[PDB]
Amino acid sequence: MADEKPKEGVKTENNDHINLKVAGQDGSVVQFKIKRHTPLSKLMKAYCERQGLSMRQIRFRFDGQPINETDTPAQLEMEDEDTIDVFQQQTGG
Repeated sequence: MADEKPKEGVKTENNDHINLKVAGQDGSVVQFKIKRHTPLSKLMKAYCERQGLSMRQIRFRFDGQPINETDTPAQLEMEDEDTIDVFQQQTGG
C-alpha cells in the first residue's frame, strides 16, 4: 500500500504523513502511521483490527475532545506520535 511516490524536489522539510497512537481502556496502545489528509476512518478501523474489537462499540477522544472517523489528523492539527484515548461504552445495548 506504499504506492505513494512523488517526484517532487523536497529538500528543506521532508515530511508527508505522521505517526499516531491509540491507547485503549485496557491499557494497550497501538502505534501506526496516518496521513494528514487521511480520514480517521482508517485510524478507527486500524486499531479495531489490531485490538480485535468493534469500532461501533468504542469511542475515540483526543486532547480532551472527541473525534469522529470523518475527521482528519490535520483538521485539529495533532502532533506526530501523539496518542488518542479509547473507551468502550456499552450503554443501553
